[PDB]
Amino acid sequence: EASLTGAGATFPAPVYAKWADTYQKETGNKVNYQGIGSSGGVKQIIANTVDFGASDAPLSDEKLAQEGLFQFPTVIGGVVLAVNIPGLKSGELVLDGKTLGDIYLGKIKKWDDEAIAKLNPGLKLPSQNIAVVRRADGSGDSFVFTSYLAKVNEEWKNNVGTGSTVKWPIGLGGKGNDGIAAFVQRLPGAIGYVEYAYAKQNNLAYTKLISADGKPVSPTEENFANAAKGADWSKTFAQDLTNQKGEDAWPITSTTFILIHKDQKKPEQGTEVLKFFDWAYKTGAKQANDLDYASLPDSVVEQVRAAWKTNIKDSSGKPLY
Repeated sequence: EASLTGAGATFPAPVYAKWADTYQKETGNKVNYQGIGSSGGVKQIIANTVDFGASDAPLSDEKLAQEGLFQFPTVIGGVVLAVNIPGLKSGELVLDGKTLGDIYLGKIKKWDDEAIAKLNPGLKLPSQNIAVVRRADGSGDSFVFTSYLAKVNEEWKNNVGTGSTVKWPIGLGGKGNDGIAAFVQRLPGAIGYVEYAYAKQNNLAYTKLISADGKPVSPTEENFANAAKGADWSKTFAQDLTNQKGEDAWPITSTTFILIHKDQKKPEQGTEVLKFFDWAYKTGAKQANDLDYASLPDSVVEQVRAAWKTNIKDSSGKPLY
């Protein structure tokens, strides 16, 4: 009976809890998970009050090196644009990065706006006014979305930038992916970024987006993984998956991180933690896929394995994997 306990990000709480349940059936081992938020994830691990911490945004190599930690990504998420356009069927409209930053900056007011029209040829675009809905409460999705726009729009980067809360130029602010969709459903012409999972079993209509390499892409679990496929990875792990170059890569992808110390004062634990996550990197895939999370491509699973082999050592120099 290994008794593990973690704390952190709420994003993957449902899949970690799924993976956990299934790992006990099989091992009788138990991974408790405190869905407390990314901040407490890092605060608890550094405090050495839990076996592992979990956070959405990756810590810098400097700060990892200072607290004595290592990050490894487990699952991949995705943010889509929920739209309310009269007539338009889900996945029909294709957007741009510049064009999208322009909608969010207020430079674009009508859906039948030329700029959107040249991106959608056989489309009866309406003379409907665009309604922007950004996130009310400070959040990692806003952090992720502004990261996206900051790369693709020269203006947004220079006047509002990126973070969990920014100086939004326009648009209503809704609380949680709840607040956004709800308004979006409630208002014709509305547009609000939302997690792909929430959008999906709540039948939010979404858009395709133009990939960093041109080709328009639909958000699917496959295309979220492709973004990760496109990151260097080797010596960093703190990767941003937005506007990732490659083929069929959903331009707005995110992953979440697990934080464990390198020197294990209780190596009983470290070992037992690495195991749970290895079992998930194998058997746990489908459990995650069916909760709308993309799995981590194998090239990257392979790179964490090596990195484990050379980083988590017990109190006396012996590797734990």
